[PDB]
Amino acid sequence: DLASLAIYSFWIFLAGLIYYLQTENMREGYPLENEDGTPAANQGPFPLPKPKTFILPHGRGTLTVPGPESEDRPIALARTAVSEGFPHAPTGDPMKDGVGPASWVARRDLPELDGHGHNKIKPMKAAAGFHVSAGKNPIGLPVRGCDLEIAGKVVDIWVDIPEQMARFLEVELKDGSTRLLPMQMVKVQSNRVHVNALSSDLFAGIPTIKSPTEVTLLEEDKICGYVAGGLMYAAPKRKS
Amino acid sequence: ALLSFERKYRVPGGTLVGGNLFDFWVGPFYVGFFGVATFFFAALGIILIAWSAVLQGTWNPQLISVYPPALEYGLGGAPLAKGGLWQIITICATGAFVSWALREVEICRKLGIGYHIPFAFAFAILAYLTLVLFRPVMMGAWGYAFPYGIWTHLDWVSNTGYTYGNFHYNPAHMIAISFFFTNALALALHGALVLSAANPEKGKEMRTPDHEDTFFRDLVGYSIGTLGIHRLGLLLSLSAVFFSALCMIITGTIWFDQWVDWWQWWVKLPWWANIPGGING
Amino acid sequence: AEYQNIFSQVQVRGPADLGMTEDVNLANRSGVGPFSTLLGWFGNAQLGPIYLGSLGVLSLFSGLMWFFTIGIWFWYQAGWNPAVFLRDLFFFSLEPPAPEYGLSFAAPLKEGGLWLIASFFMFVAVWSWWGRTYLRAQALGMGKHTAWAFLSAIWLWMVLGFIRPILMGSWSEAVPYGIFSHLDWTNNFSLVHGNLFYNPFHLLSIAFLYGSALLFAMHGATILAVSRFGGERELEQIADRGTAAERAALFWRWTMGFNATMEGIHRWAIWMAVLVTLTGGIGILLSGTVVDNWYVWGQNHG
Ligand code: BCL
Ligand code: BCL
Ligand code: BCL
Ligand code: BCL
Ligand SMILES: CC[C@H]1c2cc3[nH]c4c(c3C)C(=O)[C@H](C(=O)OC)c4c3nc(cc4[nH]c(cc(n2)[C@@H]1C)c(C(C)=O)c4C)[C@@H](C)[C@@H]3CCC(=O)OC/C=C(\C)CCC[C@H](C)CCC[C@H](C)CCCC(C)C
Ligand SMILES: CC[C@H]1c2cc3[nH]c4c(c3C)C(=O)[C@H](C(=O)OC)c4c3nc(cc4[nH]c(cc(n2)[C@@H]1C)c(C(C)=O)c4C)[C@@H](C)[C@@H]3CCC(=O)OC/C=C(\C)CCC[C@H](C)CCC[C@H](C)CCCC(C)C
Ligand SMILES: COC(C)(C)C(=O)C/C=C(\C)CC/C=C(\C)CC/C=C(\C)CCCC/C(C)=C/CCC(C)CC/C=C(\C)CCC=C(C)C
Ligand SMILES: CCCCCCCCCCCC[N+](C)(C)[O-]
Ligand SMILES: CCCCCCCCCCCC[N+](C)(C)[O-]
Ligand SMILES: CCCCCCCCCCCC[N+](C)(C)[O-]
Ligand SMILES: CCCCCCCCCCCC[N+](C)(C)[O-]
Ligand SMILES: [Fe+3]
Repeated sequence: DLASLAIYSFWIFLAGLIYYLQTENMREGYPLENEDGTPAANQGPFPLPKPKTFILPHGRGTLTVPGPESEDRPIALARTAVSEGFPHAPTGDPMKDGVGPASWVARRDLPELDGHGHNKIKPMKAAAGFHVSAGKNPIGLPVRGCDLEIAGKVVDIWVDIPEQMARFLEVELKDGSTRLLPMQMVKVQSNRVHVNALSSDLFAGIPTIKSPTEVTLLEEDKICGYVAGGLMYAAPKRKS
Repeated sequence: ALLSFERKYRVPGGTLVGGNLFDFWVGPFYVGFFGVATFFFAALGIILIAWSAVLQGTWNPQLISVYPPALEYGLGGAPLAKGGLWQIITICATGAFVSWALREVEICRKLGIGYHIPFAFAFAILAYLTLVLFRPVMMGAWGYAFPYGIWTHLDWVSNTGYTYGNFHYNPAHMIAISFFFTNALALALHGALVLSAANPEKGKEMRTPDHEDTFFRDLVGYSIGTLGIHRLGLLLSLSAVFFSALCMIITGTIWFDQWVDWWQWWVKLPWWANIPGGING
Repeated sequence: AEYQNIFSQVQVRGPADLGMTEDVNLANRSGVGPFSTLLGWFGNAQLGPIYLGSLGVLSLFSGLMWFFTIGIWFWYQAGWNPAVFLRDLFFFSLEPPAPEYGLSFAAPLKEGGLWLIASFFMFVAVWSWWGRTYLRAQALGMGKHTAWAFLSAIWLWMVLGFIRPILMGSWSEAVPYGIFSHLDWTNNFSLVHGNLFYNPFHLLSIAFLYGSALLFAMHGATILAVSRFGGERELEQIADRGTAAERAALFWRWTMGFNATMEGIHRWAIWMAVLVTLTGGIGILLSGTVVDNWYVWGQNHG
């Protein structure tokens, strides 16, 4: 009967769909590698999909995936065991070296652009008509690290312009230069901004941006990577 | 064994228990103390189900059913073959779910990410425990829990719902369904929106999140935004489960009659209770 | 504690965002509505603009007419008394024609005629809304995923109110317009077809509905967990994988042994959800036309 036919066909459709979904989800990160970066012998039962090409919006070119995978950066880790499956220990300072929870990827060293081809993220002072709308304005607040010491003062908010959202606090340090802190990694309080992930002495080490009115994708990855890594690697100094 | 970008994240650290003892991977899988705990609980639970299968005289996955103690046992322990195995398997399952959540926390700590996922998973666990632990304890018997069997557990759903008439009339259940439906709606829209932007018309450039807000604003006059939609899906699906748990914790405890009759409170509000006409006058 | 990014701490507002132009007729966009600080704690504060245009007008108009037709029947059933109206609101029902009328349009207004009228208005509201879904994407040069996905919901609705009543040979088979009445209909539908837990397309439908909550909890949580690395800028992460996308993938690889990409998770998403009403529509359509009694059918498996 038609209902047995239908359910029979459906199971076949579903297996095909899962097969399609799994291979689509292999457009990044494959082939699988050994710990030394050479191709693993066992790739699984799904082969790679035929490549697709995205056309990028502002003369920025295309992306074709799957394609040749490569970290494009040194990775300061070494094996801790003589067989596969164990951790790899930082060979230096994992925060400065950008490994473990402090990792960053080699994204393009250009800012994300909005639909009109303008920089998506800007310091509020350079963003016409933007202002604090609701909530405690953090600008001017002292910034406190997990060691309960003051690391600097908030001098601006970096806003997402098309999405009208706060993305970073710009924080000025004792020596007069500034750093960006991810909004998601700060707690705005009535009399301070509190930064759980970093002790005061780690603020100087936040990666800097090469131009003071824009951030590149590569820069945001280094900053966000570095601050999140403090949760594991400051932790000695953090005192709750 | 590793994704092309994976090695830089496989550093030591983040475990909650045991230091470096279980800090390793088996192929793609992280272990950790709680991987070991979950293996233990899951393996024991599965073995006890297998034993249960042999005591019931079947290997057929569609016949295997593990039943809780009959109502007469109340909340005491029952002989293995008369609900005892269900009791132990339940403890194994709870151990395995909670271990699984705690292993997720270990993975979050290693990766330097927030804890949103195990926190979300904890709602599913609380729904499970409402059905097999909190509801049965409040009602005074393990036998109020559902049996572990593919088909028999649907028997339980059906028998339990009709114990209260048409279960659609449970107001917490209406709220729960609304979140489930709204959630699936939001999932469809979210997957579609992003894909429609990453996969424009043939030969066009990828769209931007600005085109996403634009499309929604054009369509319904409002866009939630790319952060908003993920907050929203998390909230719809956890609310669905929260209200599911709620709709059962109250059923058989504070309300145990035909759910349809609950609605008479509204109909009988004294200011309109007696006006003739309508359906109820 | 650590901030969780469920609500925003600080809201920021700029000039009203009129949106991308592409091939949109700007004459059909309204002005911006009012900014909502309330909504701004969770998502965007901006309301509008909306695109209206001819097709949207037609849709809004017949949608309203659908709702007013039911409404006027409710008032009638209420004896035009406002107190009875609020009291019995969940109990009123605009019911389809009796079986003897078959598929004819010959039933008196009060006996299914008004249900036919309301349904006509509903039918044009939804189909014109679907066209809109398609053209709003077309005008921006986007893919048609929203229209295709919406079609899956429309499939279930069409099966319920139109295709199945037609194959059964009467409008009396369709769903009534009423809060409680449509729930009674649903319970009833299961009873009369030998218990819908034996309809394997209904069972699949449930798996996908649960699976949608599972997946949106997983994905919403994952993206918030990586929002400290810009994770929710999914397009740019698709275009240029960042540490957000890598940490999200690796959370799941380490947990369950496999993972998605920033694009591919959206494929699992659209399909998990769409499959709900796709399998459901099939299960409902087969009921009574091909299978009278699912219990019996399951016994034969056919
Ligand atoms: C699926 C099998 C059954 C069915 C079974 C159930 C069950 C079981 C339940 C519902 C519930 C709902 N159903 Mg029903 N429902 C069916 C088909 C429909 C259709 C349709 C066009 O096909 C509609 C419009 C509704 C409408 C509704 C809503 C009243 C309510 C919440 C739905 C929701 O969250 O949607 C998605 C969410 C959105 C936010 C988008 C849409 C917004 C609004 C809320 C949609 C409702 C509009 C409504 C017609 C206006 C009410 C008028 C007032 C009384 C003035 N159902 C079919 C026939 N439905 C629940 C409920 O609370 O019932 C009381 C419930 O428990
Ligand atoms: C005839 C039956 C009655 C009825 C009676 C009941 C009863 C009885 C119940 C519901 C419940 C629910 N019903 Mg009702 N219901 C009816 C009609 C409906 C209709 C409809 C369209 O008509 C709908 C949409 C619903 C919707 C719902 C949801 C609100 C809720 C189910 C989801 C849930 O709780 O998840 C919660 C999620 C879980 C419990 C999953 C937990 C998973 C755990 C943590 C992990 C598992 C790991 C696993 C072992 C993995 C190992 C293997 C592999 C590695 C994968 N009902 C009819 C009227 N309904 C249930 C509820 O609210 O429960 C709290 C419930 O008990
Ligand atoms: C939630 C409310 C009711 C309930 C009501 C219903 C109804 C109604 C239906 C199901 C259905 C299913 N339910 Mg049930 N179910 C409940 C509690 C549970 C629990 C639990 C530990 O609490 C589990 C594991 C299951 C498991 C299942 C699956 C057998 C089947 C598909 C679910 C799905 O895709 O979900 C979404 C999850 C995913 C997509 C991830 C995949 C999960 C897989 C499929 C789970 C496999 C479980 C395995 C067979 C049992 C454990 C194996 C051990 C290793 C021994 N149910 C409570 C009692 N469930 C459907 C069915 O076909 O039943 C026959 C169906 O129609
Ligand atoms: C006593 C009841 C029977 C039963 C009878 C039925 C019947 C009958 C049906 C379902 C259906 C479903 N049931 Mg069942 N169900 C039972 C037990 C359960 C249980 C459970 C835990 O016990 C669960 C979890 C479910 C779950 C489900 C869903 C997976 C499925 C509905 C999908 C959906 O999204 O519909 C909601 C989505 C829609 C209705 C599409 C809406 C699309 C249109 C275009 C929207 C129009 C909007 C309108 C214009 C208003 C606009 C308002 C304003 C704009 C705001 N059932 C018991 C056995 N169930 C449906 C199905 O597919 O079954 C196979 C169905 O018909
Ligand atoms: C709260 C919102 C929703 C949700 C969220 C959610 N679920 C989650 C997560 C999250 C965030 C995870 O992180 C976690 C995961 O890893 O997903 C891939 C998980 C998960 N949700 C799962 C299933 C699942 N979730 C469900 C529901 C939901 N999950 C909600 C709707 C359902 C439904 C609806 O029925 C199911 C079946 C698993 C895929 C995964 C958890 C895996 C896990 O705990 O593994 C450790 C345990 C084992 C490997 C096996 C233990 C075996 C037992 C000892 C024996 C069996 C006992 C059991 C009671 C038998 C039942 C038999 C049935 C026939 C009834
Ligand atoms: C694929 C599975 C799921 C799904 C998907 C889905 N739905 C969709 C889409 C998609 C992909 C859309 O693109 C489309 C959309 O536009 O979403 C924003 C839609 C949509 N799904 C909708 C509803 C809906 N979907 C449902 C379900 C689902 N949709 C599934 C779970 C349900 C359920 C579960 O019952 C409902 C009720 C609409 C929001 C929207 C389609 C809109 C439409 O067709 O509109 C016609 C226009 C009108 C009806 C105007 C009428 C005005 C009102 C009737 C009057 C106001 C009533 C109000 C309650 C009182 C207050 C108002 C007063 C001022 C009068
Ligand atoms: C305050 O008072 C006023 C009067 C101002 C109001 O406006 C109040 C009004 C109300 C109180 C309105 C309330 C309305 C409801 C309670 C509505 C509830 C509706 C549902 C629960 C609907 C559920 C399901 C509906 C379905 C499945 C409909 C399907 C329909 C179709 C697929 C359309 C089929 C088309 C047909 C039969 C016409 C075909 C004819 C042709 C010529 C094509
Ligand atoms: C309900 C569907 C669940 C999907 C299960 C699919 C498992 C895919 C395994 C992919 C293996 C890839 N690896 C891990 C070889 O890269
Ligand atoms: C210039 C004034 C325009 C007024 C239009 C009012 C906007 C409400 C339309 C939203 C309806 C969406 N639906 C159909 C998804 O609800
Ligand atoms: C695209 C998502 C793939 C996930 C599929 C989940 C399917 C669960 C199996 C349900 C069983 C139904 N039946 C008809 C076998 O009972
Ligand atoms: C419905 C249950 C689905 C279970 C699927 C389990 C997927 C895990 C696969 C991990 C990959 C294995 N290896 C060892 C090939 O990587
Ligand atoms: Fe997403």
